[PDB]
Amino acid sequence: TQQPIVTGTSVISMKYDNGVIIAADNLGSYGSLLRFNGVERLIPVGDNTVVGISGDISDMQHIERLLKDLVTENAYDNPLADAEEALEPSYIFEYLATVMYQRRSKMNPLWNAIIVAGVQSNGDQFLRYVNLLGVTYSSPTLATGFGAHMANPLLRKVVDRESDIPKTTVQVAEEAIVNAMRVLYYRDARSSRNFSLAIIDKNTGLTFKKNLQVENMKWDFAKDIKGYGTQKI
Amino acid sequence: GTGYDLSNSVFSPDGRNFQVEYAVKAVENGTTSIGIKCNDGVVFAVEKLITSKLLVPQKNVKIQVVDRHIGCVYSGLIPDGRHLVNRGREEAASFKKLYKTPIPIPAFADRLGQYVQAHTLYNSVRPFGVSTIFGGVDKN
Repeated sequence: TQQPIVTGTSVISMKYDNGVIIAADNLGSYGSLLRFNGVERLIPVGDNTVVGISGDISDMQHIERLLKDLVTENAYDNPLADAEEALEPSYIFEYLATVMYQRRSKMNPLWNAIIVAGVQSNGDQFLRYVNLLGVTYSSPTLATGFGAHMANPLLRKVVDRESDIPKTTVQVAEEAIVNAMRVLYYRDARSSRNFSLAIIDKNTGLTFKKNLQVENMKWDFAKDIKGYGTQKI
Repeated sequence: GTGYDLSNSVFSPDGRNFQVEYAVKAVENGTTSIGIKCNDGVVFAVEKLITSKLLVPQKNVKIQVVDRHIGCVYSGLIPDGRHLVNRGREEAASFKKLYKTPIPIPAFADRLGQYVQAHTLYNSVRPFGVSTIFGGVDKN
């Protein structure tokens, strides 16, 4: 039993027709102090999986090191490491899920919400969530913490049930994601403007975008707002 | 008297450990294997006897990787070599866990050395039936 100290806010994600998108800002908060600005919370494993983590950063760094170790270990006595016996997203997920559940069961949790995003070897899109309780679920969109409140409703407008997935292009999807990050930057006091985004595509492979910025913000109307009721000037 | 050769940690009157010497016979009896240091790396090769057409070629791999940067090859009792490589893997994980950097090759050498020597200290264990050639690239 613990309490989170350095934390990362939302991780948001959806699937489109050929793959999956996942994004998270670059902030490590310390309570209300916006402490650390260079924090990558998307962890690519192999070239078909990205693990995006929110919650306690020291725990994230632990999970990071676990994932490096899984790669090392799977490569041992394995001549098909970079082929048929590479790590699938489902393997990476089921492992983490196991860890997270055993850790809650020992009353000593990894204080995180995790989304594993990737493309399986038969091309199928993979998108699953696991948190500090060991709870798991899939949905065409998945977001953690704050994002579940504000990103999901936007992303669900685009993909709202399974049948919407083949209708959705990487352009439409990435746009939806980028817009959601801007909304979160407007309304989440624990968010940063800088963020990373990654696409895992069954044709294009893995694209990892770093140093993105929320652009195209509406603030102009702020000039017309004065007082809190009766004040005129 | 004699019987110096019947038990592992026992010094003979001339100061030798005969069981270790017998382990060396098991090695000599094995397949031939080599390593060649080059100007920026290392190369390992081994002979793989084909006992019959029945052995899937390319398939029974003998060289083993430790961590990401170390290769090992051995001649003798093969299962012994595996055991030694397993330990080498734990040993390198441990080092990386605590020190962050992947294990330097001389450091790694010694880890294997200390473990192998350990198995000539007691009569409740047999010595290793392999010689191992291994190496890699590190910080220097």
